[PDB]
Amino acid sequence: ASNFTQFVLVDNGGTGDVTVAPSNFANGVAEWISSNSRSQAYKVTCSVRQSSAQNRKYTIKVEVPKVATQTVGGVELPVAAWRSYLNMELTIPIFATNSDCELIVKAMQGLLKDGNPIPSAIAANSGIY
Amino acid sequence: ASNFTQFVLVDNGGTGDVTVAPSNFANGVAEWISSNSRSQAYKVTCSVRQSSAQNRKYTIKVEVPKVATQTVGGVELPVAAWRSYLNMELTIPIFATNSDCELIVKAMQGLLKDGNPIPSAIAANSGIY
Amino acid sequence: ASNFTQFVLVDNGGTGDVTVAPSNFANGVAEWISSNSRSQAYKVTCSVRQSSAQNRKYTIKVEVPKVATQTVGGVELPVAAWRSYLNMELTIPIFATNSDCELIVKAMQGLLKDGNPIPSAIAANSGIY
Amino acid sequence: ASNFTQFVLVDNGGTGDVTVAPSNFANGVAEWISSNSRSQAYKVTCSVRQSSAQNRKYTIKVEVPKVATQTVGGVELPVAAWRSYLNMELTIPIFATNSDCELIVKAMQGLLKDGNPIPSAIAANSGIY
Amino acid sequence: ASNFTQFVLVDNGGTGDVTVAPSNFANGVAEWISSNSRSQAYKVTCSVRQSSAQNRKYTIKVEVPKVATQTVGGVELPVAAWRSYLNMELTIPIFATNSDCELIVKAMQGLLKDGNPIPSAIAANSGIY
Amino acid sequence: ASNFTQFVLVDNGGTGDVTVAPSNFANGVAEWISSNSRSQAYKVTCSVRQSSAQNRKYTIKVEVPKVATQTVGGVELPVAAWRSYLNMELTIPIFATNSDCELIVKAMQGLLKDGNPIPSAIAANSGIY
RNA sequence: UGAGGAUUACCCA
RNA sequence: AUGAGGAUUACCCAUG
RNA sequence: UGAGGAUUACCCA
RNA sequence: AUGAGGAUUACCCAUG
Repeated sequence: ASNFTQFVLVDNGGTGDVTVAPSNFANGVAEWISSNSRSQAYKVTCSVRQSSAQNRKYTIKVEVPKVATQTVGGVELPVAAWRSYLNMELTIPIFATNSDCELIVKAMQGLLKDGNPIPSAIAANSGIY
Repeated sequence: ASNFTQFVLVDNGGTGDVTVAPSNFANGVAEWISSNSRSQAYKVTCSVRQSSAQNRKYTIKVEVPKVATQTVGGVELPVAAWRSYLNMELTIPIFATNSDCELIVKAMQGLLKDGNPIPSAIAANSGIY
Repeated sequence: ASNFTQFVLVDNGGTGDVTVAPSNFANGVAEWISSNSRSQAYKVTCSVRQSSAQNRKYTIKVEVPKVATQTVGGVELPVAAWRSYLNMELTIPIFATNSDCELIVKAMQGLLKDGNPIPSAIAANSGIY
Repeated sequence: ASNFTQFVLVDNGGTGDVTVAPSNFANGVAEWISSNSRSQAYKVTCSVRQSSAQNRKYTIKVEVPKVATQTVGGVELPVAAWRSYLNMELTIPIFATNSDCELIVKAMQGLLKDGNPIPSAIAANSGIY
Repeated sequence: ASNFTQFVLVDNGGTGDVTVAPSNFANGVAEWISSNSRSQAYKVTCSVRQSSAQNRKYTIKVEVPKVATQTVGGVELPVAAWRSYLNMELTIPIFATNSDCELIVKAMQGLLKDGNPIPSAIAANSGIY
Repeated sequence: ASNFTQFVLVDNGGTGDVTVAPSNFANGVAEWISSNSRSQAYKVTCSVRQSSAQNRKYTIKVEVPKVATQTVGGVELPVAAWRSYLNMELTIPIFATNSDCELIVKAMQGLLKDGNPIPSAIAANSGIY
């Protein structure tokens, strides 16, 4: 393998897709950023570590820019009004096989699948009702 | 509408799919569990809160069990050998438009798409490299 | 989806039926109240909690009022002359599957079925003899 | 005459019905037990008492076992893997006529009727949502 | 019933009406928001509780955006310069019947009716004179 | 002009309408009461204040009485069995245009329009669900 | 009294 | 609030 | 826990 | 100032 490659983070059907490419690997923490200023960039980082004697833990972080009314290349303050932050922690017990691990990935894909409750509440600036 | 509906968490292609259904909304924490004894059920929980004057924060948790039958005191009980835990927090500024929010949802879907770096590392009990 | 909806508490043919509607769901306690004066209303509350490591516990309460008019100093108010109070607690181990739970529900319905010892003693101001 | 008789606690069509038979009526507590091993039996108890000057109070208890075989040292015994415990207390003022009592009984039957919020939450390992 | 539905908050005679739709139901507090960023959204929340032994209390809150010179989807600070807040508390004694309650609703509709003093002072950036 | 005029608080369609008239302006609190003994009168009060350097705040109160005749000391007095209280505060930024203010007034009128969720819940002694 | 626990007519505050 | 802090996972830790 | 009470999500042992 | 704090409703509470 060698999975440290460029990938499409936001699929817009070929036109205006957001691709994210390897940009840093300091300390085993892989980073991928889009082609923008770091203030307006799409950013992804990932790392695995053994949290305790029984678990391994993946920490994945995603930063997404506020695009509506954005001035490309501009200085937009406050930083917090223009960015969203995703932080995921996946704890997997050392007994989990590749097959167990494949199922965990499907559970994550199913959760965020289009039309499902969670992605629909988020996309609509809503909660559950 | 009511976005509090059941969905399939693990799509095993129509056969052996894991579907999760609404099971509790006490304390503003939406919960969904699979049709199992509570000791073996998959579980999804979600809540949103205005974490600050200018952010809203979603807290999402998924528990994937490894089911087993355990003999306790000579008697057999439906149990989970172990559980894998996904904990995610998403902070979105209040200035984010619905289309800004849809962008976050798509980035999360792309991040986990089959074949992309992260879901590949996880499924192979590997790190990024 | 929701099970926090209105339902018929007292079925009197299709007329004189007492319906109880959702009213409040604060702190994990769901409350249903019948219409008109809160003073002469029926009330149902329900809550679930993990009572211990292996148990989940339901607490249900029902109040049946004796509707009456109070006259004091010539001022009459709608009141409940008195009220019966039902309180029930149901403990279910986390090992109970959906089938086990359905059986528990049938046992509760059979206990109170018309003609059986218990609903008969109560409906007649009686005990067991 | 007697209301201390056997009755169907769990109606499973006309086969697999759990019947509970009188067993003991000591100290004002009537007890009903299903047949076969006392260890795997269903149990119902009921008692009435004048709780105060104006009230009479019923205390009803039901136990639904999870039938299982225990094997220890090669010696197997019929046991209940676990048990659900229902406990209910019903307070009725001495002013309640037979009509008032019949209404109280219908309110209890309606609460647990199939399809209503409460029996539905329990039968599905759920709470209110 | 089931009154948790979408409704027209600002009636502009069909063209450019502001509709507000269910968006959250965490803790029994119903929320409805318009289709906008949460910073520019029309928001309505409502909840009932028994404040004391004699009263029930409805708490209704409304947030209305400053629309003149607004930049749709933009980041507009300070938040307080761009939003109006309405907070209503309605205390109703437990003796009030549906009919008493209908009259209270008319009293509220009459107060805010067009051409009446209060709505005319507000709409004119005025007080009473 | 002088917006301090009488209006009909409860429009019972020309017959039995409750009209309220200016009755006091002491201390900057505009008051309106119905033609009744002060013990049975409906009452509306309103005041505006620059609550901060950048806001103005309107405080509005409505009292709806439930009238009755009470025999105190063998003598009959016109009285109110109870009163329902509406307390509302509206904070508007100083930057709000007159058309911004008209938008607030319309949102308040739509909120309470017949058939909409909130006025429906109140009139039926119900919550939102 | 307790949306207090339970090995369920026990036990706790 | 922050942590590539921990968990038995709607809990705990530390810092601030 | 309680065949403990209650103005019933309170209170008592 | 904030409170889905209370009221007997132009008063009271709590926090800050």
